Amino acid sequence: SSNSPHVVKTATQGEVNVTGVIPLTTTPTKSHFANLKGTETRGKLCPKCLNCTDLDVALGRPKCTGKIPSARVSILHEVRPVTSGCFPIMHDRTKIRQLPNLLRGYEHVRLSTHNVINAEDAPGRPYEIGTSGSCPNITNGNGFFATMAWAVPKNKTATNPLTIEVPYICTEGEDQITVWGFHSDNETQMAKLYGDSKPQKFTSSANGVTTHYVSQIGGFPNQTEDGGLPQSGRIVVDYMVQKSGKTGTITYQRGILLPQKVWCASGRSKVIKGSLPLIGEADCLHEKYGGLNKSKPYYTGEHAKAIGNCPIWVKTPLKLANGNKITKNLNSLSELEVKNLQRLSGAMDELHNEILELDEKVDDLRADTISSQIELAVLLSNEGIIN
Amino acid sequence: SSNSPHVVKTATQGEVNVTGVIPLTTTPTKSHFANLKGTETRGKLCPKCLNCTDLDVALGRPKCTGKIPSARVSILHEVRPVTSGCFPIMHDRTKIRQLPNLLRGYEHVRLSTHNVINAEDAPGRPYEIGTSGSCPNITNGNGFFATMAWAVPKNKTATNPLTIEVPYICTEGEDQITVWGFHSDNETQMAKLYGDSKPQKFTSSANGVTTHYVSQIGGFPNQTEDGGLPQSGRIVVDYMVQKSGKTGTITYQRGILLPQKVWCASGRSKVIKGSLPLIGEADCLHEKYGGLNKSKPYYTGEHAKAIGNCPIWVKTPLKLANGNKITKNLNSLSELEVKNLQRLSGAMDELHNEILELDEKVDDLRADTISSQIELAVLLSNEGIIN
Amino acid sequence: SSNSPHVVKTATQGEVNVTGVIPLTTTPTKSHFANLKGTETRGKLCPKCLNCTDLDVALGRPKCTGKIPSARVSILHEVRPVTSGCFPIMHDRTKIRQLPNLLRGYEHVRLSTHNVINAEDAPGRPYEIGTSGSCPNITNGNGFFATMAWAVPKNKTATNPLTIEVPYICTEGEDQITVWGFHSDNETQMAKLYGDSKPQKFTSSANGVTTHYVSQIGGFPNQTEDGGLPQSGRIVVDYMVQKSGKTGTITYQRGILLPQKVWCASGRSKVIKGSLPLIGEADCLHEKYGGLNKSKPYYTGEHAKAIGNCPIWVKTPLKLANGNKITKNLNSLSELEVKNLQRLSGAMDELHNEILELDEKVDDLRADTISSQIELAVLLSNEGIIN
Amino acid sequence: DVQLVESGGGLVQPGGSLRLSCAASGLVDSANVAWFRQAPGKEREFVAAVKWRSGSTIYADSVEGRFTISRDNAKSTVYLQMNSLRPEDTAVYYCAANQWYSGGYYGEKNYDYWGQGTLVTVSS
Amino acid sequence: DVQLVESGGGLVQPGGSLRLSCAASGLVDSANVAWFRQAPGKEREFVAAVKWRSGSTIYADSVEGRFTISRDNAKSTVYLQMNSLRPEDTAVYYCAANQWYSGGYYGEKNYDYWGQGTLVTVSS
Amino acid sequence: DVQLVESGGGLVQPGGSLRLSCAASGLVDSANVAWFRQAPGKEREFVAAVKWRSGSTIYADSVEGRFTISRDNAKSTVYLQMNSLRPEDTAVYYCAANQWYSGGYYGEKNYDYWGQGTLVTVSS
Ligand SMILES: *[C@@H]1O[C@H](CO)[C@@H](O)[C@H](O)[C@H]1NC(C)=O
Ligand SMILES: *[C@@H]1O[C@H](CO)[C@@H](O)[C@H](O)[C@H]1NC(C)=O
Ligand SMILES: *[C@@H]1O[C@H](CO)[C@@H](O)[C@H](O)[C@H]1NC(C)=O
Ligand SMILES: *[C@@H]1O[C@H](CO)[C@@H](O)[C@H](O)[C@H]1NC(C)=O
Ligand SMILES: *[C@@H]1O[C@H](CO)[C@@H](O)[C@H](O)[C@H]1NC(C)=O
Ligand SMILES: *[C@@H]1O[C@H](CO)[C@@H](O)[C@H](O)[C@H]1NC(C)=O
Repeated sequence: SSNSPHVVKTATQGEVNVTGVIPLTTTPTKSHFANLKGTETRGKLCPKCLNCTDLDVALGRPKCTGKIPSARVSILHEVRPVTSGCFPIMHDRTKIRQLPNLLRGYEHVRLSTHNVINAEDAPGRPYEIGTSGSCPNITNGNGFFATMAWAVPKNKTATNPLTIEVPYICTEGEDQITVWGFHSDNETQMAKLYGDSKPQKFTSSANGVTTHYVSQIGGFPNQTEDGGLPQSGRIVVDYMVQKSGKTGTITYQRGILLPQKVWCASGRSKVIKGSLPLIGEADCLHEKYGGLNKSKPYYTGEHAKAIGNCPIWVKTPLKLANGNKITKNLNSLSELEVKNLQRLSGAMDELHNEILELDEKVDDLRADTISSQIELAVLLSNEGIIN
Repeated sequence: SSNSPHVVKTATQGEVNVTGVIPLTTTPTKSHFANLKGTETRGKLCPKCLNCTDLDVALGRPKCTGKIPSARVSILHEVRPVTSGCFPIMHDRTKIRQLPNLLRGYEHVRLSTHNVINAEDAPGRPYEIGTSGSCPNITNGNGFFATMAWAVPKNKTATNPLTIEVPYICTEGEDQITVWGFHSDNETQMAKLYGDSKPQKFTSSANGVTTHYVSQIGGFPNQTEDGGLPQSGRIVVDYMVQKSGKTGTITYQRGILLPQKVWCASGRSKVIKGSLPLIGEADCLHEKYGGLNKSKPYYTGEHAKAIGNCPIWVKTPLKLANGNKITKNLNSLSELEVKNLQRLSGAMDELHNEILELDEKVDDLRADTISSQIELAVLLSNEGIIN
Repeated sequence: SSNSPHVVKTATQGEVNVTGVIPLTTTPTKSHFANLKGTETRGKLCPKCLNCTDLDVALGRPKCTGKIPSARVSILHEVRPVTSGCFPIMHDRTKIRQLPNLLRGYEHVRLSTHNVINAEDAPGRPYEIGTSGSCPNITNGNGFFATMAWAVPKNKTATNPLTIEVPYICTEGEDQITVWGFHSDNETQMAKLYGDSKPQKFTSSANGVTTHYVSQIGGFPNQTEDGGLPQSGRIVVDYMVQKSGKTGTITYQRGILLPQKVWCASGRSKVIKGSLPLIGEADCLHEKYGGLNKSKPYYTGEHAKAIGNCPIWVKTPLKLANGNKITKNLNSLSELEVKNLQRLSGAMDELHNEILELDEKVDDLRADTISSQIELAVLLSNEGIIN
Repeated sequence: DVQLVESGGGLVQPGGSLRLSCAASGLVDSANVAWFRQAPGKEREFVAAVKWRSGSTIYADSVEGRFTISRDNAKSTVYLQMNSLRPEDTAVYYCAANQWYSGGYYGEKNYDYWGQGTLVTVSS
Repeated sequence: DVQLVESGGGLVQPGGSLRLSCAASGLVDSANVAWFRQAPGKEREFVAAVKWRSGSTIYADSVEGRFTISRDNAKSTVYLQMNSLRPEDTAVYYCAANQWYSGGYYGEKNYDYWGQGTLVTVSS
Repeated sequence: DVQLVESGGGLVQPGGSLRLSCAASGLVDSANVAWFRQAPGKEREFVAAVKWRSGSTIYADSVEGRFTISRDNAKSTVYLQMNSLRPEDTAVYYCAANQWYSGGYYGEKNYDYWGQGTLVTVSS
């Protein structure tokens, strides 16, 4: 209206002086992450599994197997998760580190109760299931991962590649993840255990996705992320996902860790990355601003992914003209509704980089589009208020 | 205007009562799929090929080779297509089931008239082209697929891996798809046919995409989707696509099905998934509502992909104020133009899951954006009508 | 206003006659490409490297190694780049042709000063680093690529597959690209050089990405894109990208070109494809219209990717009503702000086709959305002007 | 988690009236609640929906000017008032809710929390 | 499939008038029809376009106030009226159409059905 | 490349005034220039931004009413005028710029060219 230190933009008349404004934007502050109000938020994979990480649960560590509660919203904290100690593993030679983050994307996750393969009847038999006391079970003694069976032949000879088929062994509509691997040691020890001293070749096919691996015999890297025990050998661990009703095929040679108890999961869980522990309660979970409580319809700052009762990002501080018409369209602007953005829940940081880059490009473009729409709406509203 | 049981929304004044409205939305009902009006719609791959499926045509079945008519709009009916019966195939060990759906995305599809490789001059010669009476040709007798040549060596010895190059053998600008595979049987039969009883290793490279395969000798899964004949062995079949002017490389051992007649195709065909048979005529093809005839500019319901003279999805039942200005605003809203959304036509369901998930995410985001724009337009229009 | 040969569209009243318009659209004309004003634009990879192409620089040709200046905006000219002559290479059997375009997307690119692997201490030693006078160094004599070491064993025997680990050998936060390959010749020459006449198998793993290769012995394709010297054999060349702090693994046999000086790069460079040479200066770089100088806010024509002070695409010829109110909202339409679109800079044309198709799809959808928003804004503006 | 329980079903002559009820505990200020129905031999179809915060109503064409939906956050219950029932309305009704706004107000994938169901029969 | 045939070409002095014609059979209520031209040694350029249903006209900048486009669905033909021709208009004109709306109105990729061609020559 | 140099820092009592300066050479008609500040032990925070062409000003909430930004393309310098300083404003200020509009006005990733920095201390 008349002269005043408050200015508001209009779609047609541009800048104009008004005798009071109602701010609609606020810049938040980075804060810790809190439990989402009204939804059970997944932090640690198994909260009641003590002294175990997500990779320990995913690989089935002997002393921390337990039920994984279902969750609709989940938090990603470790981009490169680590183990808390069992038989040493070459983590970087495969894609195994992303398995906990893959299971994090499924709402319902459970471990099978029956073995999908009878390890004593697999080709290359007779087998004896060896074990090592690197990671022990409930009673102090030798153990191994619950999702594998270290098969050591009773007859010590070299073999040609052998084939085994992994069937679908749980309810339809649940994608099944099969975890397998192979074990290698130095020359004399492999000559004593398997009867041959040459590298062995492994491969696996599932849904048209094929991988190939060759073992190493000799100098090994120093043990890392394991319960400190002097051991001369170490294992390579991989996983393959099978969809509904689809079987898998594995070709192998001496030193195979045959799968025993597979993970198969269903549903979809909203995944956003953050940090632990979850402290308190928050209306919205912002990927860069931590746990935020919604107080105003819009916010200004660094745009990022969010889950929950969140405000909508804008690029400039918007103001609504002031001084029942003002209240009539104040709720209308506050009642705008936009769908939220999350990770793809199936695109891994290590494996799928171009897809994630395209995803962030789409996120930025949508942010700009909705910001422009909101600015146009605010100009229309306050232009109507002024007139 | 005055008091009335009809209410309309406005961008500025909010809810307002008017004496009559013009509905702009309608909820369709699920119906069968109909031929698209004005465009030749592709259903079956070869409609005049009787007693044959899409995979039978793609693999080149002896008794139903025929011309594939060109089409701009195509229908996908089998997510996991099956064969109607020839020599048994290990369907799930490769990506072969998606070949008909890959050919479905090309407007012009044809089979070559000359062999891209002279099978009798390939490395490992002398060869004799073996054949089996599992699927016969026009006159009852032994035959085989038109896109392969089962090369059985005349000299029965084991061989080291051999290399052959697949040249570009059709018009430039047409992507060429090469179909190849290998054959395996049990121990004594392979010792009698090929001279060796060890698994054979195969690989192929094209455009930097490489696959590796190892054959199986011994227990085979039960025959499925074949013309019932007792066969002790079965084959694995794969395909590789070469772009314009690019050759391919194949490494192989005993038991190779060398390519003979490749598919090369050009153009782009709009692919939407549905069900057969096509009954009648429809203005628009909705992926979930079947064949729909456009009657109103907008519709409310489950948003999905559509091809043709289709209405635009909205989330709420919009209404237009009533009671020549009204007529002018009705045509303007009815003449809005939005381009339609289809499948990627190159992303396979079995192989590319993250890309399809990102595609559906983009689909939903565009649906929300367009719905918001349409709602804003309707509020502006009826606000102008009231004033 | 009154009767006049100029018409303008309105959001509510539709068509109306006005006594004069201000055009806001113009159709450009294809022109050559010019240097971007205010930004150093990257054309050739090493402009001061004479008689060498981008693939010559990337592989480290002996006589044109040099510093690569940093650039924020880059130009892609060769979809399938070629070499200017050194030892013959089987270009199409791997993904090597896209390495210059991959390095093109990084703002800062430099070559390491120390060897990441001591070639004389690698497994299979003792080695002697052989060389050929196909591409010579600064003083006329035998040389080889700066990023490889052709290792010829001093003891001539066949070997089982051997393993070597490639460490991270530069500053953190810089992705490291390791270039390696293998060499093959005919039967007698390979028997004289390496002691065996059987094909050798190679594989490599990095970040979960694995490739497999088998060499060829015998008939070779004719030499192409090499300095004409009769050579009976040729080499296959590949590369792997390692992220921050991640090592790589290589398995190999006789005839390995071990990596010496890797490229590791950081930053992001805007990449748009075009043609050389860059002539003159231009405000905006259009992917189809060449170097364009911005004169009006909007343009009509074939929409494509652009970098710089560019106008915004619209589908129809917009006009602004005429005859301070007109000037007040003329700048408001001229001050609309939209983010640009570029290539993914990580998606290769040869390797990643579905992602590029989705990128073009989302680009088209954004173009349509922004055009619709601009048209709505123009209708609102000129409707306000008329009233 | 939230709890959804439906009550008020029964048999009514065609031409009368009926009211349904649904008690929800644990809803937040951004939740949405909807009613469904499934005729025998058919799939569930959208009937109505209201917003837990502002109370905006979305009613399907088949049942409009006759049905109505409302909520009372003081009693934490949502009602469905039925007028002029016809024998084509006989079905099994359901109460559905979600925590925050989803892709659309129609369909079953948009809503996450589902109620057990009540039986409504219309006959003369 | 639809059929596009062009007629009405010939030689005309610079400063006169000319009218082209194009008969299309099989068009639907959502189709678009456009005119093109290709000077010798150059590529095709957009000239005009009209909506088959509503009749909205899009004219390229070079031809405005001088060319005009219109359709008559009763006769199933589309016309192109030319006024004040200049010697730079000598080219081969084409008739193009597509079934539904596409990315844009300019270019050859948006239009799918292509007519055979007509020769127009301007000289004194 | 462009050059950014900051001058005008020093020590001022709480309640006074101060003006900063930043000379930029090589900016184009579409560039953006912004001011930052970094308190000891914290990260840089947005302070203000202005358009090189039109002169539209964006101010963060902590600095509004008190700070102001302006540019003079004739002298190729951008100023930052400070009023009513308080001891919480003591930090190291920076001058940042980019050539064309990026995703947002807030943050360090949007701006590309960085000034060396100046020291401002407020004490009694
Ligand atoms: C624990 O490991 C020991 C090792 O020998 C074994 O004897 C015992 O049966 C195991 N118990 C359980 C419950 O796994
Ligand atoms: C191999 O591993 C065994 C395991 O204890 C170790 O004793 C031996 O020293 C290692 N090296 C050799 C050369 O055997
Ligand atoms: C059909 O198969 C028989 C099998 O021996 C062969 O002799 C004959 O030539 C084949 N005919 C055609 C037309 O392929
Ligand atoms: C292998 O296949 C042949 C083919 O008929 C069959 O006769 C034989 O029984 C099979 N098994 C063995 C062990 O030879
Ligand atoms: C150039 O190559 C010759 C070949 O024998 C070698 O002796 C010389 O040291 C090389 N010089 C440089 C600078 O690389
Ligand atoms: C193999 O390469 C050598 C290299 O000069 C050549 O002399 C010879 O003719 C080639 N062929 C054979 C069969 O050795």
